[PDB]
Amino acid sequence: ARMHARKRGKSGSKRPPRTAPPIWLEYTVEDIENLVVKLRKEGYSTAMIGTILRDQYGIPTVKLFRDPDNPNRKLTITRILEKHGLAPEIPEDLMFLIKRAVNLRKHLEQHPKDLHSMRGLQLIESKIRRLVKYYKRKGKLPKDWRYDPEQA
Amino acid sequence: PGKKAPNGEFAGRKLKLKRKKFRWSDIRYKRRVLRLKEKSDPLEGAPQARGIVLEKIAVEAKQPNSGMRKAVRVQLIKNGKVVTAFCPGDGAIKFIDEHDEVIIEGIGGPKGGSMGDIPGIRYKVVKVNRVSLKELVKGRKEKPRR
Amino acid sequence: MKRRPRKWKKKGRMRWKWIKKRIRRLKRQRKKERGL
Amino acid sequence: TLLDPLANALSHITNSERVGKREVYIKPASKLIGEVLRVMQKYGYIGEFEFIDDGRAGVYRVQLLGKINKAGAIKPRFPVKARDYERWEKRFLPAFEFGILIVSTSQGVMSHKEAREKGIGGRLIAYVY
Amino acid sequence: ALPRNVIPMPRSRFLRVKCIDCGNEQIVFSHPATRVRCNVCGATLVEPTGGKGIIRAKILEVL
RNA sequence: UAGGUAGUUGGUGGGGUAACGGCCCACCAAGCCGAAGAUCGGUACGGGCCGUGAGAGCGGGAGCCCGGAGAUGGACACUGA
RNA sequence: GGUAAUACCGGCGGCCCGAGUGGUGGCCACUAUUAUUGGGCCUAAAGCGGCCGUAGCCGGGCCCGUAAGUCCCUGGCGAAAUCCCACGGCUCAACCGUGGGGCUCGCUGGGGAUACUGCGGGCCUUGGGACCGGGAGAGGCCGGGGGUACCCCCGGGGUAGGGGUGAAAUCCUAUAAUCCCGGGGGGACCGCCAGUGGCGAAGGCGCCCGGCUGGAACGGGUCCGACGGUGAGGGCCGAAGGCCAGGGGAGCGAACCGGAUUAGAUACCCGGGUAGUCCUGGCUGUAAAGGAUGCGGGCUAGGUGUCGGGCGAGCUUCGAGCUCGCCCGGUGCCGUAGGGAAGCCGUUAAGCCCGCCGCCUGGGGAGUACGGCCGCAAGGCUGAAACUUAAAGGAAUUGGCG
Ligand SMILES: [Mg+2]
Ligand SMILES: [Mg+2]
Ligand SMILES: [Mg+2]
Ligand SMILES: [Mg+2]
Ligand SMILES: [Mg+2]
Ligand SMILES: [Mg+2]
Ligand SMILES: [Mg+2]
Ligand SMILES: [Mg+2]
Ligand SMILES: [Mg+2]
Ligand SMILES: [Zn+2]
Repeated sequence: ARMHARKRGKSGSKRPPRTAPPIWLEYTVEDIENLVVKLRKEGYSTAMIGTILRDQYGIPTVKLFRDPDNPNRKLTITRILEKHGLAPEIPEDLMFLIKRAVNLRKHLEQHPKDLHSMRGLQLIESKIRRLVKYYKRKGKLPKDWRYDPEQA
Repeated sequence: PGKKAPNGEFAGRKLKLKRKKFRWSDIRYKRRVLRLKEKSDPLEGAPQARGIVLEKIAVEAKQPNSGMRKAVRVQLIKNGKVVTAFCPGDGAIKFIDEHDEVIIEGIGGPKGGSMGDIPGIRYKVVKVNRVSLKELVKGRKEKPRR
Repeated sequence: MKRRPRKWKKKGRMRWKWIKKRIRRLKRQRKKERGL
Repeated sequence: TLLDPLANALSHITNSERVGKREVYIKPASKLIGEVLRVMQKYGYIGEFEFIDDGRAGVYRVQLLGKINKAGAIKPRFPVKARDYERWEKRFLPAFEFGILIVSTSQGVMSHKEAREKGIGGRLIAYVY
Repeated sequence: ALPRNVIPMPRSRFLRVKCIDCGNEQIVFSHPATRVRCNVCGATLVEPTGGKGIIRAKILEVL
C-alpha cells in the first residue's frame, strides 16, 4: 500500500519484454547521446528528458542500447550525463523533496494555526531522512552532511 | 491478530522473555516462588500441631441446612496464636475439657481451606491428652487425667 | 481510572457512574485529612 | 511486504488443487522454487512445468493432477543430523512412509529418503504428501 | 489462455503521423504527456488530454 | 531498585611474595561497568545424580562419591615440608 | 435428615486390597489452566483513541568469490557409583561379577562439500519513492460579501387580556400587553437540494466569491534502483466538560429563587435565572474515543446497485449531455467452499498461509492501599496482598408475563 496512507492504487506503466531495439528506429547511439545532452542545457529534469524523447522524437526508453564503453551495463540517462559532466550534484529525488519543504515552511510562518498542513511537513521530513540514511550508507553523500532546515 | 510474535530463527531471547513475563499472571506459581503461604500461616508448614483449649463453642450451619456444629478454641504453643478447631464425631464434645492438650490437623477441603457447611473452620481435633479421639467416641478406650 | 466494561452491566449491582463518584470522595478525604 | 516466495507458491498450490483447478501460475520464480518442483514431480504429484520469461523474474506454469492432500513450508528451517529423521517424520507426515520431506542438503535439494541412503543432513525447507 | 495477469502488455501505440503545413513525417506517442509540435515548423501534432491524445495530422501506420 | 565507581580504570619507577598481579606505595592521566539489566535488595553450599511424565518438559539437590567452607561470635601469632 | 432415611447410629449380609490399611501436609501428571512442538483477544477475561519513528526481530530476482553458521569423516576429553541388555555366583530373586551400549547434549586439533543463512564485489525492475498530463472532493488557514429566523429599543393603529398545562398556578398587562405596520441596533447558526453520497490517521468537516496549502485515485515502452514491513523506550494530534488571564452575551441553561403533583417529592411538569456555551493566548489528555474487529504481503465460485478516472460502441434539443459493455480504485447488499458454541462472517473474512508488536489467565477484595513521576488545581499514568466465595459470564430454545 502507500507508505503513509494505506490506499492501494495500481496505476503505472506496463512494458513489453524485449532485448534489442525495434526495427523501425533510426537514431543511432551517438545521435541519441547528443540529443540527451542538448536537452539538459535547456534546464530539463532527468525524468522529463525521457518523456520528451518518447513523445516527440519517437525513441522508446533508452535502456535498449548497451553502454558504448562497457559491455556489462546498459545505457541510462544519468550514465550519459556523468559522461559529459552535467549530472546533478545531489540525487534529484532528495532535491525535489527538499525544495518542496522550503516554501511550505514559509507558508507555515504566516498561518501557524493551519495544523492540518504542518502534518504534511512532518511526513515530508520523514521521507527526506529515510533517503539520507540510504544515501549515506551507499557513499553517494559525504558523512558531514545533515538536513538542517534553518538553511536554504 | 496476526500469526504469533517471535517466530524467527534468531529470536530466542525475546521468546524466553515473553514466557517469563506472562508466567507471573498465574497464581499457583507466584504463590510458590514468593512463598506467600508461609508468613501468614498459623501452623508454619507443619502437618500437625498441638495446643491448649480455652473455651468450647457452637457454630451455626449454612443456609440450606440447620443445626449446630461443636468446636473449641485452641491456643498454639509454637506461636501463641488462637485458632478454632472442630471435634468430629457423635458426642465427642463431652470428652474435651478446658485445660486439655489437643492435637490439630487440617480439615481437608478445597485448596486447603474449609469443607462443607462449616465454612469458617479449617482445623479438626485428632488427639486428646495423648489418647486418640476416634477411640474415645466409640468406647474401646478410657480417658486419662480425669 | 482504568475501568473494565464488565461492571457497566447493572444486573446485580448499582450504577458505576455513581460508584466512581463515591470512590473519588474517599480518595479526597484520605488526602486532606492528614494524607501527608 | 513480501518475505518468502516459496511459501506463497506452496500455499497457492494447496489452495488451488482443493477446489479443483488444473493449472496454476507461480509468479515470482526463483530457482529454488524450480528445484522443489523438480522433486515434487519425480514422486508423482504434479504434471509438467515450463519457465516463461516476462522481463521481470519470470513465471512458472504447472499442471495439477489432483494427487496431493497437503503441501506447505517448514519455515524456521531447522537443521537435521543424518540419523535423526524419524523424529521429524513423526511430526509432519501421517504414517511410516507417507509422502516426502524435502531437505536442502549440501549436494542439492532432495527428499529425506535419498539423504538417508548417503547418510547426510541439512536444512528442512518443505514437505509434501 | 495466457491471462493478462502474466506477461502484461500495453494498450498504447507508436504512430507515423505526417504533418500538414510542413509535409514532414514523424513518430509520436498515442498517450503523450506534453505538447507534440513539429520538428521543423512548429505546428502542434498531438494534444494532452487525460487518457489518450487527440491528434491533428494524417496517419500513415500504427507501427 | 537507574544510574554506579575515586586505589576506582590505566601508565611510568619500585617494595613485598614461593610466585604474576593496584596486591601495596611515589608521581602522570581520566579512564572503567550499564536497559543485551550495571548497582542494591531476596533466597541459596556447587555438581554426578533423584521424583514425576507418551515425549517436549516441570520440581528437588539431607544420607553414597567428588570439590568448597566451618569448629560458642570477632581479631592474632609460634613450630613445621 | 422435618415420625414411612438404600445417604446419620447399631445388627446381619456383601465389595476392594491384604501383613497391612486409612487421615493431614508437599511436588509431578490430570491441565492445550503457561501453549517451541501446542492456547486465546466482534458478542464470554483480553487490540494501546489515532499516527510518526530510534534499537531489535523479519526481508525481492540473477552472476562471481569466502568458508563464520550448518552437514559428513577422523584424533584428545567429559572419574567411579547410578541407567539398559545378555551371560555367570549366593535356592531363584532383590544384591554382586565379567563384557556391549547410553549418560554428563557440552569443549577442543585437523581433512572434505557448498544447497540455504552470514560476509565481499558486479547486474536488474516487479515492491517502495520522484515526475508530467486532464479531471473529483463539507481536507485545512486568512480576507471579503450575504440569508432568513429570534431578542431589545423608538414612532403609527387598536383595546382587554396574553401566556402555560393532564387540569391549574406562579409570571407579563391599563405607566396600554399579545396582534399588525414603518424604522434603529445586537450576538449565535448556515434549512430544504442531502444521497448504507464525498474528504480526512482518528477526533471531525455543509451559505457564496478571491488568495496560499496537504493527501489520494486514474492514464504513463518517463526517472531512481530494495531505498522495504513492524516497531520496546521517546515524540507530535486528540469531542464535550473543567481551569488561569483579557473581551463579549442574543437563544438555551448545572447551581439557585418561586408555582404545582404527591403519604414525602431535595425529582419528572411550569415561570425566571449565575457560571458556561462564542472570540484571542495557554494548560488538562479524558469517552459506549465503537466496525466493541492492530498493521504490511500472496492465494480461494458467482450475482447485483453506486461514486472517481480511462477505453469501445450507439443516440443527440451538438451540452462539461443521455444509454449500454469492459479495466483499475473506493463504498453497500444476497450468497458457494470453508470456519464458528451459536448469533453470523464469506476477495472490504471472523477462510488457508508468511511476519512484527501490544494485551489475557475463576468471581469479588480493586482500579483500592503503600510508593514514584507528571498537573496551578480538579485529576492522569503505574499498581499489589490478607481475606472471602462455587460459580460469575456468553449465544440460542419452551413457556409465563408487560
Ligand atoms: Mg544458607
Ligand atoms: Mg483458553
Ligand atoms: Mg470484553
Ligand atoms: Mg534471497
Ligand atoms: Mg561415567
Ligand atoms: Mg545358581
Ligand atoms: Mg540371574
Ligand atoms: Mg554392579
Ligand atoms: Mg509505546
Ligand atoms: Zn510540421
